[PDB]
Amino acid sequence: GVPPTAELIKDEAGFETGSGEPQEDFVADLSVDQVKQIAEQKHPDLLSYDLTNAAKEVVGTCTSLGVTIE
Amino acid sequence: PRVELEIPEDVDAEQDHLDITVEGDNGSVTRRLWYPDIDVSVDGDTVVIESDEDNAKTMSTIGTFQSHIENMFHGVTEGWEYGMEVFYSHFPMQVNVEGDEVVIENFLGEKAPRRTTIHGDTDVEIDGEELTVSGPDIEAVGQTAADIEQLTRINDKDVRVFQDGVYITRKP
Amino acid sequence: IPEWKQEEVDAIVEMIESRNTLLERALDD
RNA sequence: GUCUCGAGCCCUAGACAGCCGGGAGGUGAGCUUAGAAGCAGCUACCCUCUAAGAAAAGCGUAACAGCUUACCGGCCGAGGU
Ligand SMILES: [Mg+2]
Repeated sequence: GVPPTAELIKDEAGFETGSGEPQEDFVADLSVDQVKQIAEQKHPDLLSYDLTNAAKEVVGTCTSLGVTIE
Repeated sequence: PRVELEIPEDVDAEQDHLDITVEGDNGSVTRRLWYPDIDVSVDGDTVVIESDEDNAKTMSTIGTFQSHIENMFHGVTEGWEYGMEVFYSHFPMQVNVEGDEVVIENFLGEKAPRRTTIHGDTDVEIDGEELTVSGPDIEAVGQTAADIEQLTRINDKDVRVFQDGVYITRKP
Repeated sequence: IPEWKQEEVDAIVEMIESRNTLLERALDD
């Protein structure tokens, strides 16, 4: 239902395209709360029981694009 | 070694010399199981295959005799059935059972009828483009089925283009 | 005596406290 | 082909093989591209549910689909490699 992860990131990140080589080319950044919000939309798309695990999944499609955390 | 085969309640198996006969509601099958130092016998309710030798060659036949007998058990009860489909592209192939042999006419437009004789008490039933080969003797049934497929064999031309013939659809 | 089998037997006994052979196992202790 | 002898490893906490069932989600990863969604190329190859299940080992498609390997479970039961 709710739009994919790759898109929900490009919004609150301010950037459109990722990086040719991830974790090596830190394109964007995301606050902890910025990821907490993206974990509130994908409640159905994810299999996790707690909001904690829901984050982990989302936080797995960022460092593989250059979306550092802080 | 020694292997014991418990015969099914539906069946009764008799044996004299190197010959074993298996009778069931679906018929009877007699076979010769002859090999150096391998004794096959009917011990009341079980068939026994034993030998004092255990070399690779002996073990090979022992295992072979087992499946032969087990296959006979299955043949006299549930029976054996091979399914076949007659496929043709341009020339309508006529497959009929005449006497104790299946005849195929107009194969690839051939004027001369191709034919093969049926082995043993094997029954061949045809229902349109479907054939069913059946009987209690897997040897006889298997061959009859195979012979039918081999009957439409073509060596002269490219088989990928000339695919006409009867083929084995289901194997038991 | 693979360790993962021993560790699984423990994890099973733990959930029972609060493979079919590892279940059967975790039922006899 | 067959006979004999040795070494290592796995196995009744069920091995080897076969058969049945499962082979799931984030997500059709990002990039490149009109498109590429395991499988044209480049890079990375991360975490959830769980008894398993790759950012996919091999076919397959225009691309999907589809078919299976890995992996887990059952059936079986004795040696297997
Ligand atoms: Mg020619």
